[PDB]
Amino acid sequence: MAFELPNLPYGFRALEPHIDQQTMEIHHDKHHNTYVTKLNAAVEGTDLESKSIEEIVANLDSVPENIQTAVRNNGGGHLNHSLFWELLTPNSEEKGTVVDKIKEQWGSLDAFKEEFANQAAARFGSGWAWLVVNDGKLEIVTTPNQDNPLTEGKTPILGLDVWEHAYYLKYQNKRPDYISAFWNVVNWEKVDELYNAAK
Amino acid sequence: MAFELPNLPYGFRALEPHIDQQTMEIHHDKHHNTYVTKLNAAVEGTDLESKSIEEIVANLDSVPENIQTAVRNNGGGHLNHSLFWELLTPNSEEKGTVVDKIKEQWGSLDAFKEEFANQAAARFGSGWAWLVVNDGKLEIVTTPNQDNPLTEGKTPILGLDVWEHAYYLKYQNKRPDYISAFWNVVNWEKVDELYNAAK
Ligand SMILES: [Mn+2]
Ligand SMILES: [Mn+2]
Repeated sequence: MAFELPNLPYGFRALEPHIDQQTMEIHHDKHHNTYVTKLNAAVEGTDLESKSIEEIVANLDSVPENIQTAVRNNGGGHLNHSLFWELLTPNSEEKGTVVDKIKEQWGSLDAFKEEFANQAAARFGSGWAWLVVNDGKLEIVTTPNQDNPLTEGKTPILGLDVWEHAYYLKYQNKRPDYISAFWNVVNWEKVDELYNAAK
Repeated sequence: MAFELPNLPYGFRALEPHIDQQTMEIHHDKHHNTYVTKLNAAVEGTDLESKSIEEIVANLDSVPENIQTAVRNNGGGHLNHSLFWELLTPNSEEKGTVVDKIKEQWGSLDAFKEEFANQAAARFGSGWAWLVVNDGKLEIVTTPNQDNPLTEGKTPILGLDVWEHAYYLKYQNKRPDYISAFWNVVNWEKVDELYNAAK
C-alpha cells in the first residue's frame, strides 16, 4: 500500500544506552508501522494517495472532511517518525551550520538545550518538541499528538518525540532524563540538511 | 500543602497480573504526586485552595486566567487519579446496580465492553475513557489529557487511564490488551456508589 515504513538508518541497538533497543524496535516496527497502515487506509482511492507525506501534512486544510483527523494523526505520525529516525545517530557531533546558528542566537548551546528541554518537558500529554525555521529564523515550538509545524508554515529541522512510548521503558516518568540523553544521539548533519532545504 | 496524595486502598501488587506493581508505584508515587505538587503551587494563596477538587474541576471557567491551564491539567490529574485508584480492586465482581443498567441499555455487558474498549483505544494521544451519567442516563465518552467530564456537567462513574504511562511497562503498544485486562480489576461497588451520588 501507498506509503511505506522506512528502514532505520542504523541498527535497533545503535542508540544504547541513550535509547534502549526494545523501544527502538517497538517504536519503529509497531507504532510507526501502525501510522502507515492507518494512513494508507484513509487515503486509499483518493487524490492524496500519490502525494508526498510532506505535502499532505503541510496542507491538511485541503484534505477531504471525512478523513481530516485520520490524515492529521496518522499522516503526522508517519512524517514525524520518518524525520525522527533520520535525526538520530550513534555518531553524533555537536557542530555545524545549525549548531553555529544556535550559539549565535541563544548565546551558547547549553542555553538552547535548556529552552528546548523545558519546552519539551512542559508539553502536557503526548506530543513533540521542535526546532523550526520560521521565515529564515530559528524557533523552538512544541505540538500536541502528531501535529507538525509544517502545517503552520514552519519547517522542522530537529524533533524530539515526547509521547511516553518514546521513553517509558527506560526512563519511566523521568522525561527530563530522556530529554537530556537525547542530546548524545542528535544527527546534526541531518539537522543542517533539513535547514538547508527549508523554504 | 493544601491537596494531599491519597493512599491506595490496596497494596501496590494488589492488581497483578493485570497491572504490574512497578506501574502502580510509579503511577501513584510519582505521576499522581506531581499533579498534587503542581496543583498546590497553582492554587496557593487563592480562594480555590480550600475548595474540593470536584468543585474546582466542575467549574474550571471560574478559575483565574493565569492559572486556568495549570488547574485544568493538574487539578484534573489529581481528580482523575483519585477516582481511578478507588475504581480498582483485587476482588472485582461484575454485578450491581450499574452492571444491571449496562445490561439493560447495551443489551449485554460484552456489548458495553466493546464500545468502551474501542472508544478507549481510539482516544488518540493521552487521555481517559469514561462511563458517565448525563441527565440520569449512561454514556461512554473520552477526554484528552487530564480533562474530566465533570467540567461539562457529566458525572464520571468509571474511568480508565489510557495515558501510555498507565500501561507501557507491561503492555507496551498493546493498549487493547491493557483495556481487556482492566475489566478483571474494576470495583463495581465504587462505580455503583459514584452512580448513586450523581447530581
Ligand atoms: Mn512516537
Ligand atoms: Mn495517569
